[PDB]
Order: sequence, then structure tokens, then C-alpha cells
Amino acid sequence: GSVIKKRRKRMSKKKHRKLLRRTRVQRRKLGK
Amino acid sequence: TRKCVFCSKKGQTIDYKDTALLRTYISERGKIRARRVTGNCVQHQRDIAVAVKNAREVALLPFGS
Amino acid sequence: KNVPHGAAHIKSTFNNTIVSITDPQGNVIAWASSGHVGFKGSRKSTPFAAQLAAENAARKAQEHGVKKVDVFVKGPGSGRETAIRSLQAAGLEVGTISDVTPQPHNGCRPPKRRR
Amino acid sequence: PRKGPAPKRPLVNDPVYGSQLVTQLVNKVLLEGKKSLAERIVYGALEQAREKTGTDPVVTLKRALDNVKPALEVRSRRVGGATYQVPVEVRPDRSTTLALRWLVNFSRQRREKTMVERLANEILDASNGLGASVKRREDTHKMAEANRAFAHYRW
RNA sequence: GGGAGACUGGAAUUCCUGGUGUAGCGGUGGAAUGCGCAGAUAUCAGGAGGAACACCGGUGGCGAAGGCGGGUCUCUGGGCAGUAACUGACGCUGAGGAGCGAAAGCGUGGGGAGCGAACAGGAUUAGAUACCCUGGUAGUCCACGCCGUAAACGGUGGGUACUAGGUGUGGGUUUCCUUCCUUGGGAUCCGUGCCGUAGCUAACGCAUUAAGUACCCCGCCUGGGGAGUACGGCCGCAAGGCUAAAACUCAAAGGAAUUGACGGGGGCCCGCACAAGCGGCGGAGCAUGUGGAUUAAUUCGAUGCAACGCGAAGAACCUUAC
Repeated sequence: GSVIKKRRKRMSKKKHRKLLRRTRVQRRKLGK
Repeated sequence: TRKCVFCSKKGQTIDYKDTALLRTYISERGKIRARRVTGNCVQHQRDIAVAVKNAREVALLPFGS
Repeated sequence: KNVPHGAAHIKSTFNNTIVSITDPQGNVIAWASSGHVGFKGSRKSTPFAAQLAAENAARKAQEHGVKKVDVFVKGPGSGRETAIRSLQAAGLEVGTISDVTPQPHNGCRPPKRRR
Repeated sequence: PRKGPAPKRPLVNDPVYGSQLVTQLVNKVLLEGKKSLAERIVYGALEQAREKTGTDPVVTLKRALDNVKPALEVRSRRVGGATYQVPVEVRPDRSTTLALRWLVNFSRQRREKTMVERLANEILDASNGLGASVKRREDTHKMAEANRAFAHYRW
């Protein structure tokens, strides 16, 4: 295939994981 | 290409005690010679390598002089 | 002291060359280094520096009264042959040359490769 | 000279002596483009040698150049930005060429303030072996023999 | 070298103790942090400890995959061939389910040589939270449990039958020459590579180890983003994993191959390109052109090679445009 597709997917996943890390304590507070 | 001297009828058995037959197959540094050089089959080459390692572990051949 | 027959150790790496003359029992009687002869930095990795270091160490060994020397060499050579010839040209007689380089049997971990 | 060696130039036979060494020397000492003056300079030097040694010029110049003819040379070969000095033997032609070039080039340094006696004196000194050309020859052989180690490139 | 347990061998790195020994060692494109002169590096002798197993060793073997090689012993799983005595269709697939599952990560207790996220300096640089250098904690290791993901790839689910061949290689049975050894030749079963027809494909390519010709069963797909995200639920100590949308937005996103162009990608061949030699420039003075500052302008163009004794082959007025 072409690596542009994997590149788009990796960037989206990277941004989501960064967001998850940024809001860990808040999410634990709300979910509990 | 040569032949496996052990696949012949008169091929002697491989023993880890037999220093001369094992030393036939070790180089001047003590390392074991490759299968292409010696010309023996896979099975007998494995037997030779294991016998040489056994002899090394009991101080009959040097650990790579 | 009077030792008429000693041994020579040449360590030749990619950054320096060290020459040591020892007794047959290993006691060091003279040594010279590639940076001991006025070379600093990368300049001390060249064959010329190895030649000068070998000459200097051979001189120092000669004032202690050594005639014949055996050679054990070690490391990734850049100034091996140069050091051998410099030892020969200083009046010492090179008896035997043997390469003793430590070669592991796959233990320990090499440092990560450069890029 | 990239494809192959150019054909060698012919040498015109010397009319007065019959050997081309003298005409080679006068061609080399020639400068500014004048054959007559250089010819007279070399001939004056040769005749001073005649009157000072009492022997035949051809043979004395022959063994003088033979005694100052180099045998080996040192050549540079560069790898990785660092140079190496390799010894290569020399064909006799370039050996004589270099010897005569040394003679002519250094014949402008004798302090007797005239070129013709300069040539006569240096020719006689090289005939006696005390000339500076002998010194350069010995230096070249010292360089060749001392650095005989670095020749594994085989050139 | 399929798996589990126990014991055990040598090389090498580091550290410690002790001789000799002196001023350096280390590192790099070059260095500098750094280690030494309070005795480093180097060279010998003794000792401690941990991890990985040179040579054999490769597109070679084994395993359902993940994966598996120092030696020995004990326990143990699968495959192949020959005979065909035995049971007599007992077979195939398999929604959900269960088990196994690299590395990183988590819990408890050990261990810790080397390597090395994070973290410190040094260097480069306009800046370098990097590449390079010197140190260095978690981890890598062991025991018992968690998580359940990878470009977990042949980007190719499993079972079965048929469709030209040539040539390497691993394991096993047999016939004819038999020198009776040798890949002696043939026949046949099971794996593993290369090349090649017919056939198939958009093309690349596959091609008896099919992506050909056919039958059975399962999983999955329906334009690109939003998004493998939110909401709800299940699992986990945690990290997170699994199931899985909608609003809105675009008129395309893609696959293979062709021709140019480009590369801080290669290989050959040329040129005073290098080498070989001669004579110079760079040092002195003078003559022009130019960059720089001035006043009234110091007229304008020309700017690496490919601008600079060039436009301008002739500035007291004219030429001159100041």
C-alpha cells in the first residue's frame, strides 16, 4: 500500500493517547 | 564434492574420548570446521560438533587455543 | 637492572596506541604512549604516532639492557605493522608475533550502534 | 593522456659529441628560448672540465650521472583525507631526467657568480661524488628505504 | 534448537586485593564534559558476582501460532515411513465458549555484571527538550500471578479432488549395475526453495507449496474523514482492552503501471580533471576596473562559475546621460 494511510492513522491515535494522558485524574474522579 | 566418511561401511563410530578423530575436524585455533569443508552429512556433522563440545568440557581439547 | 629477554605488548585501538615492554613474568620496565610523544587528540591515532611511540619505548627498554623481545599485539590495528617495524629499526630483535585480542563467546551486551 | 601513452619524442643526435646526454642537458638548461647561449654555456663548462680533469668528457659525465642516478621514488596516495607515501622503483629514463633536473636547478646556487664555472664546478664535484646531487640522491634513497613498509597497495 | 525441572563448563566485561610503572587515558568530523598524577591507562597473579551461550550454523530442523540451539541427567508432547493384523464412515467446518499467546507494562519477594527509557552535564546549531560524547534510575534476569496486544505478515482461514515440466535440498522405504564404497542409476511417500507452460489477474504477478478448475463450512467488506472516537455495557490493581454509533463535512480518497524531472543513490567513459613537467598570481612599485566614505554630482548598466585591461576601438569643452 502507501504509508500515507498508516501515517494518518498513527497521527490520530497519537493525539488520542496524548489526550487520554492529559485527563487521567479528572476521568478517575468522574468515573468513580 | 566429497563424501561422508562415516556414511561408508568402514566409518568408525564417533566417541568423545577419541582425541585423534575429533582433532581431525578442529582447526588450528580449535574451532570446529564447517560442513562444506569436511563434506559429511548433517547428522554426522551434528555428532562431531556435540562430541567436540563434550571433549572440550572435560579438558581433552582446548577451549579455542 | 639487567633483563636480556623481555616481551612487548602493543595495544592498537581506533583512538590511541600503547606500547609496553615487560619482563617475561609481566613486570613493566618501559612504556610509551601515542600521546606521550607530543600528539593530542585524533592525531594520536595515526601510524606515524605509533612508530614514534614504539621507537621511544624501545629506547627506554634499551637503556635497561634488553636485547630480544616477543610481541603480543591487541586491538583493531591501525599502527600494528608500523609499530613492529619501528621496534625492529630500533635495534631490538622481534622473536615471535602473536595476536592476542579478547574475543567473547557471546557474553555481555555491546553498546547501541551509532547513527 | 587518459586513453593511452603518447608516443615518445625522438632525440636529435648531438653533432659535436655523438651522444644525446649533452643535448638533453643543454635543452633543459635552455630558458627564455635560446639554443645558442645555452649551447655555449654547456660547451664552456665541458671544456673547463676538459682542462681541469684531463679525461674524456663523455665517460666522466657518464659515470657521474650514473653515480647520481636515483633508483627509487616516493609517491603520495590519499584515502579518507589522509595521505600515504609508497615507494616505487624508477625507470632509468626518469632517473636520469631527475638527476639532470637536480643538477640544472641547483646549479644556480654556487656562489662563484658565473653560470659556466658553476656548471663546470658542480659537474666536477659530482664526478668526485662530493656534489650536492649526491646528497639529494642519498636523501631520496633514505626516504625510499625508511618508508618501505607502506607498499601493500602495490603501485 | 518441541516442552519442563535439576546440576554443571569456558571465553569475555565490570569490581576488589596485591606487584611493575610512569604521565597521561578516554572520546570525536574536531573537541569538551569525564577518569588520573592522593598513583589512572597499560602488564601479571588471586578472588566476587551477574547475564548471554563464539566455532558447528544455512533460506537447514522442530512447533497450531507466539517461538526454540553451552553440556549432562530425569520426566514428557507431536510428526514420518514400512506392514497392513484391528474398529467399520466413527469424517469436515464451527456461531457463541475455552485455552495458548513476542515485546513493553503492573503486584509481591529476590538479584543486579553489561546495556539502557527518564534525568544530568559536553558538543553542534539561529535555537537543539534530538542525532554524536561522558555518566546514569526503572527495566532487561529469577519465583508466582496479572494485561491479551504487534507490519501477531505469505498483508494469502480450514478440508478434499483434478491440471506440462526442469532443477537444488531434509527424512524414510525398495529394484537394476554391482566395482559391491561413492548424490552408482531407477521407483515411491512426506516436507522445504528457484525457474517455468496451459489457465487466471487492472497490472504487478501466482503458477501441483495456485492467486488455476470445482464441492462443503466459518470469519469479513459496501466512498474518504469524523472514528476504532462518544454514549451504554463486560474485563483489568492500573495502563488500558473488547462491542460499537450519530450530527457535520468533502467530490474525491485509493491500486498498478507509463513518460519526464529531481536525489546531500549508484556504475562505466571523457576534458590540462588529477598525476607528470614549464612558467606564473598571492610579497614590491606602477596602470586600469570594482566593493567601501565623502561633497556638487562623484552619470547608469555589469555581481560566483557565466560581473570586476567588461560595456566605453581613446572623458579640457562636445562626447555626458551628472
